[PDB]
Amino acid sequence: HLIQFGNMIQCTVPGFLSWIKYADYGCYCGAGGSGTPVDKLDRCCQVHDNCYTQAQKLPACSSIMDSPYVKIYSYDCSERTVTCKADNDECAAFICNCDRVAAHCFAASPYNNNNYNIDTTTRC
Ligand SMILES: [Ca+2]
Repeated sequence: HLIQFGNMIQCTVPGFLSWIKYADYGCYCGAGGSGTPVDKLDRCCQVHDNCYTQAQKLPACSSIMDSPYVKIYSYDCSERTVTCKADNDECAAFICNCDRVAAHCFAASPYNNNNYNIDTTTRC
């Protein structure tokens, strides 16, 4: 669930920026995505998008399109590290890993303010 994804971000990069700073960034962090990723962080989002597209195709998710957005999974946070618990079913587990990888990718990427809330219909 997107709400959990938000908490993961709070897990890997504590006390830096609010969730909204990674919700509308570059050509990929935020509704839809197209063009070339403006930077490494944007690149994290591009992969996350694909991951979500893969979840919708994954047989384990029964073709329920909104699965990666609302499906509730089980994860853990400790020492700024996120892990997906084993008590997750196939679909939930895949979605959890999509977010897990993204959260860690964000934390390992520099944040460029000039790429926040940009005009996608010009830079993408
Ligand atoms: Ca997107």
